[PDB]
Order: sequence, then structure tokens, then C-alpha cells
Amino acid sequence: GPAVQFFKGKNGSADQVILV
Amino acid sequence: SSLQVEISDAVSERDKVKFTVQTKSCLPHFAQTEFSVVRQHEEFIWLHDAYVENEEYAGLIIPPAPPRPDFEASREKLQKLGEGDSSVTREEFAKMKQELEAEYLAIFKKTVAMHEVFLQRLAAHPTLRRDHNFFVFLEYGQ
Repeated sequence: GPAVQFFKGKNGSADQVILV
Repeated sequence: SSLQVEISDAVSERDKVKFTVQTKSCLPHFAQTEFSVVRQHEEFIWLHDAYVENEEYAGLIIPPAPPRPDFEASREKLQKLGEGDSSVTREEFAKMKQELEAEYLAIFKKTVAMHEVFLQRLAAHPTLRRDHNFFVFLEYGQ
């Protein structure tokens, strides 16, 4: 279905969401 | 003796929130020194309630349970975003998409932090870090 994935940013990159 | 735990990522589904819990540890009880599991919100609560109810831990302070993340409003926007099509321009869609992602990102940042802090408080506690249920929570289902 519709979901949102979240990945924590590993220093120093930024946190990220992905709409799926 | 070392125990380090954190949350690397998470997914919000229709009705559920899942967190990926990472553990690094030298403790001999574990099968591996570095491992991962997936855990829904519910299971943080089961682990918290089990601590609070266990008489062996009288005299200890149990860290507060993480709140349930609230994605309800955001999910309905996400559903509509898939459906809407109707006369929405590509430019409107892109902007709706951009703001919805920012909306989810903020909710995620806060709930991941509060779930993670709960586990890190357990791992730092000289007695609570040895709890059997906690070992199950960190390792079960490889």
C-alpha cells in the first residue's frame, strides 16, 4: 500500500523520507 | 559488558509504525555482536509495562514509555495524494508531495528520538540492561 520510509542520517548526512 | 542500541530507520504503514532497532554488544548471551530487528510501537509498550510490573525492580526507576506516534492526519493526505489526479497539475502534485514529506519528516524525527532514548536509557541502566525481556526485544526474530 501507501507508506512512508524514514532513514536516519549518518553523520553528517541528513535524515530522509521516501513516499511509497 | 558493552551494550549500544539505536534506531536506524522506520516505516509508517497504513495502520502500523515499525522501527528498526540496531544493537552492538559484546555480551556473551547474544548470538552475534551486531544485529538488527524490526519492532512495532506496541512492543516498546509491552517491554515497558513488563518492567513496571516486575517486583524484582522495586526501588528502580523505569524510563517513561515513548508516546504513540500520530500519523493519522498525514496518512489521509498521503492517500488523497495518490487518488487526486483528477485535474491536479504536475506542479501542484510536486508541491503537495514536498510539503507532505516535510510533514512526515518532522513526525519521524520526534518519534524516533523518543523511542530510541527509551531504549538507550534501558541499556545504560546497570540493572535494567540485564532484563530477559529486553534481550528478547533486541534479538528475537533474526
